[PDB]
Amino acid sequence: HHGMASMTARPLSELVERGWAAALEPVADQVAHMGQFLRAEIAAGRRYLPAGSNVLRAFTFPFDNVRVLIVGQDPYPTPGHAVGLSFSVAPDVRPWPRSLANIFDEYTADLGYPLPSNGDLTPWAQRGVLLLNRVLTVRPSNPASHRGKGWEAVTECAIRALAARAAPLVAILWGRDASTLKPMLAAGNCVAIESPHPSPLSASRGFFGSRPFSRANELLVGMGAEPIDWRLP
Repeated sequence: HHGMASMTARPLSELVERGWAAALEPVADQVAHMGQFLRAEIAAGRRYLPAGSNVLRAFTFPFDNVRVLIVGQDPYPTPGHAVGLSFSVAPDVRPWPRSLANIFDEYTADLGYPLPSNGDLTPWAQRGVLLLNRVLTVRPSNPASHRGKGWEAVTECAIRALAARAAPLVAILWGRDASTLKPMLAAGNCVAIESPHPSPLSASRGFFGSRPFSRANELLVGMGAEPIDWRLP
């Protein structure tokens, strides 16, 4: 079994991939502290999402290959939806969360691809996209309930570590909150794509028509980097 126990007891090198373990070394104490927090939650008769083994999932793909950042706020509050990658759901989830449906609509309009068969964004993560939530856990059906609990330092470290590399980075920033992250990225070889959030509350205010995927690839090519294969089955 993998989860909060490993977060408290095991070194980062045993939790995340090698590049990420080095990049996140400054928040090694904080990850341990978050394990403690989750241990305290369970003791008090509360649950958290996603599964323990998925909390740090975004950092289980090669740090050296990350070329695009997509930031979310916190995990889906619907139990079974959050899988440790921002916006992603398990391949069996139907229908997908409305935010993801909106992302996929723009995906089809921008790229001309057919609608994906399922809501699993793992291929993006396997191809160099960091699907990072700012807060990595949440109490079921209680959005933002773990905000300010200590995850912010960890995910800030991830962002700043990425920016610290010489390599080009495209940051796709959806919503007002994600926009306030620009200062974290300013020291790097980075370009931001900014739009309203794909949430139904704000998607039709400018997310649709924003074409973030083709734009990200254009910017990467311009910066001399490999584009992302955005194609989903």
